Amino acid sequence: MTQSPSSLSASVGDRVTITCRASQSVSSAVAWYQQKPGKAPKLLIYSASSLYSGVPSRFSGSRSGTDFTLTISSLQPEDFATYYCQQSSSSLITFGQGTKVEIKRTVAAPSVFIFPPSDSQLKSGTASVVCLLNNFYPREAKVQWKVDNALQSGNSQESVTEQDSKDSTYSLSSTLTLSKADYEKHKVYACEVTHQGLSSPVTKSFNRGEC
Amino acid sequence: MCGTEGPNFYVPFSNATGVVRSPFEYPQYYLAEPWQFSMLAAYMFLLIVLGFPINFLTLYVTVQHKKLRTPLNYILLNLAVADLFMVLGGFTSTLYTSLHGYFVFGPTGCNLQGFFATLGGEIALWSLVVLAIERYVVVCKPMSNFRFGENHAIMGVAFTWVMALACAAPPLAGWSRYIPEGLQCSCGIDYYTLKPEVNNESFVIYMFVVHFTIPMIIIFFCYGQLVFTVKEAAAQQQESATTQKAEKEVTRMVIIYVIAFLICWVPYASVAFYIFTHQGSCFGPIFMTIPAFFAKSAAIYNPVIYIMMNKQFRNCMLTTICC
Amino acid sequence: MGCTLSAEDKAAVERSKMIDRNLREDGEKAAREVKLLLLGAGESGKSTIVKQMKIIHEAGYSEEECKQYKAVVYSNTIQSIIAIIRAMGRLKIDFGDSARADDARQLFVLAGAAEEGFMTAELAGVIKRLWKDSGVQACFNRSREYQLNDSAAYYLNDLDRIAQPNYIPTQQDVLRTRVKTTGIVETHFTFKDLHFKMFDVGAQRSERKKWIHCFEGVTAIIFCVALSDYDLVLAEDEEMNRMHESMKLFDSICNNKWFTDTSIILFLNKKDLFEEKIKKSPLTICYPEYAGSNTYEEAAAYIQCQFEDLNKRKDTKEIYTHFTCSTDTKNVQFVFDAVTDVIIKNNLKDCGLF
Amino acid sequence: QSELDQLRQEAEQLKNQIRDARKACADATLSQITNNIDPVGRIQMRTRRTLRGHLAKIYAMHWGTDSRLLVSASQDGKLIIWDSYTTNKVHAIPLRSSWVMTCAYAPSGNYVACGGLDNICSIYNLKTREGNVRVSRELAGHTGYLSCCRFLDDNQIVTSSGDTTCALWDIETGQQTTTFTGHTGDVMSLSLAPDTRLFVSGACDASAKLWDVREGMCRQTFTGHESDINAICFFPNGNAFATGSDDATCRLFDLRADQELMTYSHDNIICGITSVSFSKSGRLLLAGYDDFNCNVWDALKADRAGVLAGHDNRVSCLGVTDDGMAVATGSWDSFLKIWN
Amino acid sequence: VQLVESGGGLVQPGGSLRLSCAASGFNFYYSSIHWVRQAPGKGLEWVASIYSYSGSTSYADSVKGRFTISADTSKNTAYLQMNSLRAEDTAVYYCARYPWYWWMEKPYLSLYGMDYWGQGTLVTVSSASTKGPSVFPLAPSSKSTSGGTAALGCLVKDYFPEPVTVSWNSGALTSGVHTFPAVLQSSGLYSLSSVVTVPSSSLGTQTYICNVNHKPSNTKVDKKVEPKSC
Amino acid sequence: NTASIAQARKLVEQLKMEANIDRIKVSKAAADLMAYCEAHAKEDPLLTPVPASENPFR
Ligand SMILES: *[C@@H]1O[C@H](CO)[C@@H](O[C@@H]2O[C@H](CO)[C@@H](O)[C@H](O)[C@H]2NC(C)=O)[C@H](O)[C@H]1NC(C)=O
Repeated sequence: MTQSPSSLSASVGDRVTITCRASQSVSSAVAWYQQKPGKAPKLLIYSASSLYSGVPSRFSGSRSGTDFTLTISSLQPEDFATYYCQQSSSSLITFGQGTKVEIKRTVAAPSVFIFPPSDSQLKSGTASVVCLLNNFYPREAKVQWKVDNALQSGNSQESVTEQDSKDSTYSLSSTLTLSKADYEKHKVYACEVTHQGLSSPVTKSFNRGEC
Repeated sequence: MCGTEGPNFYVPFSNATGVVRSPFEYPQYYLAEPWQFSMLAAYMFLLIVLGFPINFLTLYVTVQHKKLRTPLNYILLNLAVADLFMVLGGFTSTLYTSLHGYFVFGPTGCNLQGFFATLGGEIALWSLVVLAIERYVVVCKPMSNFRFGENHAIMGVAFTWVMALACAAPPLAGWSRYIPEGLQCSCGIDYYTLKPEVNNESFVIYMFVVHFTIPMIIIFFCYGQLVFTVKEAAAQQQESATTQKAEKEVTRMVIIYVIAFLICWVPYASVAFYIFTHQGSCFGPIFMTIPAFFAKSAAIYNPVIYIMMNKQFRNCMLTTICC
Repeated sequence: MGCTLSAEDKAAVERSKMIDRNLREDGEKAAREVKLLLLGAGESGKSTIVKQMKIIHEAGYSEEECKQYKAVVYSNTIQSIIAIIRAMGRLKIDFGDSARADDARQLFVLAGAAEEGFMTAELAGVIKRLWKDSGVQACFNRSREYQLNDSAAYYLNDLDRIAQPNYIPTQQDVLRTRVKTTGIVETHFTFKDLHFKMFDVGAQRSERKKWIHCFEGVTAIIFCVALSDYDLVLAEDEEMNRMHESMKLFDSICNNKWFTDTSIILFLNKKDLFEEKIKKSPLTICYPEYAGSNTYEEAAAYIQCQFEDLNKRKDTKEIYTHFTCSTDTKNVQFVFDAVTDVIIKNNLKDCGLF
Repeated sequence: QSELDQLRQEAEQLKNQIRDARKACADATLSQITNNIDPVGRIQMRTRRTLRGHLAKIYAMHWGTDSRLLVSASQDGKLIIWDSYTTNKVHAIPLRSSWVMTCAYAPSGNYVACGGLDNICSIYNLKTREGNVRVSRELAGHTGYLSCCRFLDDNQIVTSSGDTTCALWDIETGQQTTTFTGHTGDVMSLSLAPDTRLFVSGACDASAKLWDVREGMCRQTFTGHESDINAICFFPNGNAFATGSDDATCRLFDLRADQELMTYSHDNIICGITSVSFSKSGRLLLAGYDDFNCNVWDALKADRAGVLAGHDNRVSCLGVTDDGMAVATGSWDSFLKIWN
Repeated sequence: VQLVESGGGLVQPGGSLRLSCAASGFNFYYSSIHWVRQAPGKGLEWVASIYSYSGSTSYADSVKGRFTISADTSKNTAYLQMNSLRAEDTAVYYCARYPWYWWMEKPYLSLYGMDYWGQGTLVTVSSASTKGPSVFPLAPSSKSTSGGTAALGCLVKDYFPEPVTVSWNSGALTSGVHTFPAVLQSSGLYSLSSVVTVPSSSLGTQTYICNVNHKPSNTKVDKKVEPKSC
Repeated sequence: NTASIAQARKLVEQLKMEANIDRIKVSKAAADLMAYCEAHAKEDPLLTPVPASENPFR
């Protein structure tokens, strides 16, 4: 048996509702933990209603059948982390898949940067070509790439940085691991990414072989 | 014929000597003794100044004291302020026309005064009978499924005033006629003078015999049944002194209702039947004089006896005048 | 303004009209209902009168009531066994079960107590397997002096029989389940077109302030005592006179400002045994002037003249006296014409004639 | 057996230690501190809404934390849930017996619980999917009546009862966890701090005890009253404790000073106290009387900033909303009137 | 109280180590100790537990039949023995305390939750032995967008071990940088990448140094970057 | 007879535990009361009157 939580993001001082629904009839043995990176799990609510000692009045909760609802009113800027749904009714102990909370930002124009590959890694025999589209929200984005006028799959890798505390935006790295012989077998590359967060795309074509 | 008539007047005295003239033109002082009708105008003044302050204190208990409100006191206040309206309009009209010495207002004034005075007497009667059946249904509990409320009260008030328009509809719509009577300073209803146009005798004896026969037997059988009920209830109980005090109170108070009501209302109907039956002879002015103002004395006689019964209103008026 | 929530508002107005219909029917059925209060001193007198008026019922006549005591018997079952385990946990001796898996069964049944559903065979297996340890019966012996319902073992052996489905148990389980005292017991019965409601007192207090002030609205009061109390022992000291505190009760009710205009009805339960002790023993204990005359018949008359003249100068109310009768049918007649008469008095004072 | 008298003498020695310490904290004059502030002035409030529908008395009233829904309990045997903004009903609930001496409402808004002379407290679920109101549990185990009971949290509730005890209840097991003993008189009222850690219990022994939830030990006793105690109210920070009494007087106590601060009365005020409630500011004091008049008191300057009236019969219940915009009242007049 | 883990380390396939969590100041006989697996990039899975009062214990279904556990209540030290490790078993292990029975200690309210949590430690399964880093320098092109950022960074491939300590660009450059997290490549090891937000006009005057600083591997690599037209 | 000396023992022990309790001076406690009372008296909704549109009851 498993359970199906949900995820949402909101602005400062906005009420957020997290729902953890069960599969079968379970008694009131449910706990909610906060997990930010670099910290241990902290217990917030036990037996699905009662609050732990030291937690302020901002948190609430409820029980209806097997549906459980978490309510956070009067949101603080420091409270952004994953929240886990926990079951403790049988000797087997099930943990949830976890949620996330992100801060809503005013929309702004992102920047795409094309970086030509340096000759040092090329003469060193292994290189990576990266087209950085930075300063963008939402979190979800997908990058597509063509190689010698053909799209390939399986040779691509990705990376995600945390939110900058000042710029309040994201920088995501997509990295290709290709051999040197594939670069002699390579003539043309073009980076074009389109997503909902950007209002209008721009066209980009710059090929290797220009210094 | 014993006298003369015109559009709306009749005089029972002989015109064989040719002295009789129109009632609204010259003073008619030969017809009766001067000091007696002057003096009866003076006790009309004494009667209105006697009658007003109990009505005023009734208005003061009506507005000031909220504790005494109940569905039956709607009926009692209806009797009171209705009696205010009739005594003011009709009876101040009588006082003013008696003050001028003869008939000054013209036909319309005593048409208006006529249906006000007569409608006042009969709404007094209908208020008494609806009070009687209301007390009977409340205290006696004929059937289990009823409890008292506003509905039958407002149906009683509306019933009383549609009886008022029932009494007012023939003289207003053109189906009946008003004339002066007696000392011709008041306009009531006729007994002898014949009108071939409408021939109003048959339905005025209809309304007479119905309105006479129904309420008195209603009051008699209902109050008799409740008095016997209280008597047998005392007869089975036999230990509480308050019970025989209660049967004594309802016994004295009910029998004074019957003798007071009987004496005040019945002789007008009696002389109405005997004058309507014996049409061959014409009678002296006192027979045309006494039932009218004796009925008006009954009209001022009703509020004191029918208000005084409740010890709550007695305590409120004594507290009101003592403070 | 949206039309749909406005229609929810007017829908709340017509549903509120349905609520108003419930208030109308409830208020009329309350307003026509005859209310009378019950007090008393002796347990035997009140129990004699209320069991005398009791008409026999069947405990199991309705399957909906069967579902009711399924819930109540399940409540006493689970509540009993959790009381047993927490009673063991409140002991300072280390009393655990030999089989460690049964403790997992016990934590699982503390989890299983919370659900609102029906009883399953596994929980009954848990409480029976834990119940098969005789040290649990030793803990019944220890917990005999603590907060516990004393029939508890019968509920568990009974539930061993109840484990099979589609059972119907007999009357004594239901009646035994309602063997409890506290709370005020209300009774409803009909005699000659009038619907009566009685409110007794459990005797829960000697002192009466708040719940005695909330009994303000009532038509009549029934007060019952045994006149034989001068020969009856109700004492922890030398002074055994029950009639002193009984007259303290009667004077306490009559001198209370809330009940100034409401009457009192008064009964004397025991008379035969009383007459035999009149021959056996003279009533000299109370007053000599009371015992001016030897003869047995007028000995009652002093009691009703004393309890009758204990009124404090009030004549709007009168204390009705009655005597014990062989048949209940004569008793309800006195209540009947008594409450009929006082209703007639109230209507007469309401009309303003008396 | 005479050793009890010996420890009574040592107890009296601790009592004279108490009067010496309370004298040492009684060195200072409060009148100077109350003198150093400006007066507020006359306050006039008007009845903006009135409520109907009850055919009997009003013995209970309690607020929700959302400041919309009000619950009122009559002794004809019905509960009705109010909407205060639009004057609409929400639910109507019949119960087994007409004896109702208290009511409560959930901080979460999901539950409502009542009780009375029948020794059985019932908690009701409002968000059930079937569209009605159902009896979830019936809690019993007391021998007397229960005067007041209120939720601290959704998992565990506190009642006060007529067997001179207090008790902590758990809903899911339906069995009491912790009981509190030590009174000789009946417990008349109850109030708990906003921090939910401490609740105080009034009694008819003219005393008050400060009870703790987790440790189960009465820490401080407050005595010095001449009559029974009817209502209790806490200051919003939890540092001040106010008491009502029968003889038309009210006193304020401090937990940290351990001495009474100021007694409120007047020569023309002879009728007892039926309810006490603060405001969010704590400057104002509301109190109900038996002679139909609710005086509004200044807490610091001890003078009446105004007088409100307009009820015909005795006031039973008084309270304020959590957001501080309104004061609700209830009476034996079978009508509710809110002041703004 | 404090829950302190011990016995961890980085493990090869086929090996075995003993995991331990120390109990400090609380009764160990009346509680249970729990161990969970935190996979990289994913949530939390529960695997094993030790019950002291009854003695029976429960295992995860995928893991049961391999591990065995024992504990000594007198020394306040619980042990976990892990055997038959596989490559997917890399996870961070947290020591956690759940009270099963709350009444036999003292009369307390019912509880359902993890009271005290340890700080945890990383255990991995890898056949990749310790290797020094292979750092590949980058250089910005001459044909670029004025006003953009120049790519002054370094591709650090085939480095070991993790976790990493926060020290970049020889102390002078503490703000304005975005460094990328490592991802698993086809060789089974991790790689690093970084870019610095530099104004385009300042390339002639200011230069930056990649410092690959890893404390347990004793690795200080100064890698020189040179300007080229690309 | 031993029950009431047991209650005497509970009495003297709760009074001995009651003996070691901090006792704040009434001056600074009064300063606390007047300080909260001035603060939320300036934030008082029933002392500062409400506009007719800002009033939810109107
Ligand atoms: C009563 O009858 C006499 C008859 O003598 C009426 O008197 C006559 O009135 C008319 C009016 O136009 C005069 O023309 C006559 O000259 C009068 N006759 C006389 C004085 O002998 C008298 O009007 C009648 N009364 C009425 C109708 O009220």
